[PDB]
Amino acid sequence: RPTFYRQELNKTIWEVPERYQNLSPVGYGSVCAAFDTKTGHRVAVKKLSRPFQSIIHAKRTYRELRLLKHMKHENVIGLLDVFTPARSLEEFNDVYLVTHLMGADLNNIVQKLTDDHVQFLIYQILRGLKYIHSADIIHRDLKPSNLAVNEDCELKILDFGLHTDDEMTGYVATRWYRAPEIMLNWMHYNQTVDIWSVGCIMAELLTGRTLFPGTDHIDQLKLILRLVGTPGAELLKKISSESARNYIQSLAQMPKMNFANVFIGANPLAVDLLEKMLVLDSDKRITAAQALAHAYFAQYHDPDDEPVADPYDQSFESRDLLIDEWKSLTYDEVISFVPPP
Ligand SMILES: [NH3+]Cc1ccccc1N1CCC(CO)CC1
Ligand SMILES: [NH3+]Cc1ccccc1N1CCC(CO)CC1
Ligand SMILES: [Cl-]
Ligand SMILES: [Cl-]
Ligand SMILES: [Cl-]
Ligand SMILES: [Cl-]
Ligand SMILES: [Cl-]
Ligand SMILES: [Cl-]
Ligand SMILES: [Mg+2]
Repeated sequence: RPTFYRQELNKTIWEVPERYQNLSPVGYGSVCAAFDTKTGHRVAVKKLSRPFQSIIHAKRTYRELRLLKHMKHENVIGLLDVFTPARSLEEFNDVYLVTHLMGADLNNIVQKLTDDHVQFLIYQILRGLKYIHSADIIHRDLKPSNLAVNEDCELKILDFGLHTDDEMTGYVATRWYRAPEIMLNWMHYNQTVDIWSVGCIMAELLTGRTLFPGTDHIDQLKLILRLVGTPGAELLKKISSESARNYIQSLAQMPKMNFANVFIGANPLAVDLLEKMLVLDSDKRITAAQALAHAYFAQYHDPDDEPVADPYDQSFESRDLLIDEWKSLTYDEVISFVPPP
């Protein structure tokens, strides 16, 4: 067990191992930047706020720790350390998570981007997604502010979806990248919702403009259906709510637009890929593994260097436990953590 030291920074007590120095507040928890003297990296240290206050919060704390401990891929955020100052389960109350400190996100770039930049950035998102989806994990919240990018144009996916009603209302970027079947609760969704988000991000890199900046859910749906067309009978059969089906059928029918006349002057191979991502019926969207083999990425695709994940057991999600049982499971995962090389 390392030696810990305590200090108050901006109304909160931080008790951390000596290896972490020069803590500086930066921003579910509070975050400080710090220098990790054991590894030489600048890191983000997050102190979770009230991690075990309710059953829902205790289970969410466990879910986040299990997910971050599993993610080991060049294009996905990983866990550098996790610690508690508690010496026993009986006094266990606080959880601290340590990751690499991220500078710019895709917004702080979306600069002057060549087609070669768009190829490389979208390739890396799909490479990370192939890995995430191979573990039957759905990210659910892909958008430019959840993508870290450095000076060398290298990219990492972060901030997995572990959002409320008010957060999704009105003219808000939190909703502009969401697939329509989850925005309006049409059906049980699956990993294909993430590919819809990649399509929205790719279109924005190519044009410099948000693809579907709706002023509310309904305005956004109208923008979407004007581009991709209104649904046919095949998709309508898959929407569970009779009211939602009734609303769809109240709209005048529209054909799918010509994407070459929307994305004027774009690489024809980029146009072709966008048509395969932005498909209304989620069953028919291209998958991440299929998209990596698309000719738009010929310059970067290497099927021997696009790895999949170890199997991931999510059976805990259907388990009904008490607060102190979720807390003990979390404690076990903190003390069994093994750092990366
Ligand atoms: N700067 C915008 C841009 C760059 C490249 C290709 C298309 C576009 N616009 C996208 C929106 C279109 C309106 O529907 C107008 C053109
Ligand atoms: N929001 C404008 C925009 C920005 C970039 C690229 C395409 C677009 N439109 C998206 C909406 C489409 C109809 O809804 C028309 C084209
Ligand atoms: Cl230490
Ligand atoms: Cl990382
Ligand atoms: Cl504690
Ligand atoms: Cl964003
Ligand atoms: Cl009609
Ligand atoms: Cl597992
Ligand atoms: Mg975020």
